[PDB]
Amino acid sequence: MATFYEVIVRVPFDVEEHLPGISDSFVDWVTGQIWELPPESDLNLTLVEQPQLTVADRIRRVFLYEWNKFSKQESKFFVQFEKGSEYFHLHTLVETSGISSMVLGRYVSQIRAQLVKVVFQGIEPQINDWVAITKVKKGGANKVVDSGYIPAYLLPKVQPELQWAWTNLDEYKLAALNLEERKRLVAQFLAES
Ligand SMILES: [Cl-]
Ligand SMILES: [Zn+2]
Ligand SMILES: [Zn+2]
Repeated sequence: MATFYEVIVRVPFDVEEHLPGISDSFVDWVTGQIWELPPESDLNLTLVEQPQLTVADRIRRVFLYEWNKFSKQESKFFVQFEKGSEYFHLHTLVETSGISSMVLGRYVSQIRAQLVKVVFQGIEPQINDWVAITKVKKGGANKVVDSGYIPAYLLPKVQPELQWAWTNLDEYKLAALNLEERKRLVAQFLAES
């Protein structure tokens, strides 16, 4: 099956705790963006934190576009935005094609720098390891997972942990924002294992 790298991005949004020194334009931006559920979604919008989602989507797009620069293709991805116990964060799965594991660190470092400039007005987020490549173990190699990781680990999340998801993988397009479809794929995954 298709192989992917996973980068978890903790989403900064608090001007005191995460982004000291940022201008008013940040709060104005995240406060003014209205989100609507697509017709095919069955999510409860009241459980979705829009200001954080606004930052998350921008991070996702900037990350992917920068990744495409390195992969030199429209890389396949599955990105899931979640409200964790400590941080809102993105599980960013991007296919390995065109990106060697030894150079991934430098690439992701460059992507982080781009995020700081574009999304955060040059302000460094005060969150520990806010852009982290998932490793096999501490100090180990960059973890590589296949498509199965999606239905096995990401699709099972429900609201409010699950906040939103995006993908250009046809197999998961419907599942991204549909709990019933996620339920179907999770069931299918268990049956096959
Ligand atoms: Cl967390
Ligand atoms: Zn591809
Ligand atoms: Zn998570």
